[PDB]
Amino acid sequence: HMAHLLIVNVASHGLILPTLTVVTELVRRGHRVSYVTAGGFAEPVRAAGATVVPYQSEIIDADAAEVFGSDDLGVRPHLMYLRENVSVLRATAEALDGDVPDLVLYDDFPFIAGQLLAARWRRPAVRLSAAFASNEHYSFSQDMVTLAGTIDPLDLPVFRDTLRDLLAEHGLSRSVVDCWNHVEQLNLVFVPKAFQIAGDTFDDRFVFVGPCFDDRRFLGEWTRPADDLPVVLVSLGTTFNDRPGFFRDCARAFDGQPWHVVMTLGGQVDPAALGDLPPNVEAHRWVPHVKVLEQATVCVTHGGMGTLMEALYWGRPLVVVPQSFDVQPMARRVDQLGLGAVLPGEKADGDTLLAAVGAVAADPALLARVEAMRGHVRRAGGAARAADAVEAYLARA
Ligand SMILES: COC(=O)NC1=C2/C(=C\CSSSC)[C@](O)(C#C/C=C\C#C[C@@H]2O[C@@H]2O[C@H](C)[C@@H](NO)[C@H](O)[C@H]2O)CC1=O
Ligand SMILES: Cc1cn([C@H]2C[C@H](O)[C@@H](COP(=O)(O)OP(=O)(O)O)O2)c(=O)[nH]c1=O
Repeated sequence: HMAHLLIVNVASHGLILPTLTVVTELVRRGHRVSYVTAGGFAEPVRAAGATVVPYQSEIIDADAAEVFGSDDLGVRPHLMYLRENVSVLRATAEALDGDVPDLVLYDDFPFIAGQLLAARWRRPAVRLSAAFASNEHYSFSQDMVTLAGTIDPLDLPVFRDTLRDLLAEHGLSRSVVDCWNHVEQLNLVFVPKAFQIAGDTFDDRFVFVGPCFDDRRFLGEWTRPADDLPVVLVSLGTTFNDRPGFFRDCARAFDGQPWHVVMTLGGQVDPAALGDLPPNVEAHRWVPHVKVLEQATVCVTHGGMGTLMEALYWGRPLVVVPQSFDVQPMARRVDQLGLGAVLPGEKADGDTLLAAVGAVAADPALLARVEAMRGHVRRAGGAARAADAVEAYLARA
């Protein structure tokens, strides 16, 4: 049974955090795990039991708002995406050509490097999805392309040509379009099937294990106040979070109000830049959302899948304030399932947020649906089921 498992991934919070417990459970079962990452993420990855395979990352330093704002076609993001994939591919082949893994597990983002390594080494592969899974019916990629307003990457000759030669030099007998729309034989999705868009269309190639998490001390620590105010998490995530005005207006509206607000900035905005905060309002660069959500009454989030799932794991009603294309599908789905109030873009000013937080906290119908979804999240199976699926896949392969 014992195997050398490689996890191909890139330098991003949302993509890495869900995988940590899974790494640990596998190491516990006596498997060896190599994990591709960069920079500061190396530390938590090792602590989870994995051997780190460093690659030079471009996204880890990038500002997504700026990248997608650079040109009006998205040429810059498209080509950065390829480079990040290529950087990952080269580093991993270098490190592991001599220590070839039995299984290649790759996140959605580096799926090109994922397929290429699996083919180069003649190994089975597993795709990991930290957001919505994609199949022949629903494509999360297309959804994001359309919502982002960029050109279709395959309508970009230079992108298409690069990818083409990349497959060519690697002898992969697969066309660009088929490579791009490749559905792997096994998929681990960190979402409950009930939340997945078009969930019922997903067959046995997909295992919906939902979220799985530790205390995540590496994100700092947190304890609720010694008072009786209901706690409210407020976060714009880690990606499109350069929004001082938003956090300031939030603190202002909640000033003197019957809530305790915990705001997380995600490494972008400086807490000081907010000015003086009401006594019932905290501001941090980082605190574990799981620890706040355990004590929380309401979760205000832009719609990052991690935060949504950590929130629904505790059955907290939602106020989703999407400020960008990458979370529009998550927010749309929460709205569809009636799991919270959605305040898109400009709508999410402080006063509107104050009312929404109050509304969802006291909506009995909404609360029922949130408690039911919590159920689905709990049944998902998390890390243990992921590992079970992996080991069963190994047995077949
Ligand atoms: C998972 O599937 C993909 O990543 N798709 C793609 C994305 C692209 C470049 C990314 S890196 S540039 S640094 C900014 C792409 O250039 C183009 C495009 C249009 C929309 C998109 C998305 C994809 O990026 C996504 O960005 C989001 C902001 C991140 N969420 O917060 C996702 O983690 C990440 O995946 C082409 C592409 O294939
Ligand atoms: C900003 C922030 C994120 N997180 C976690 C929650 C998620 O699991 C993960 C990803 O952030 P998330 O809120 O999902 O935003 P994004 O769209 O940028 O991924 O990071 C914290 O634990 N504390 C924080 O302060």
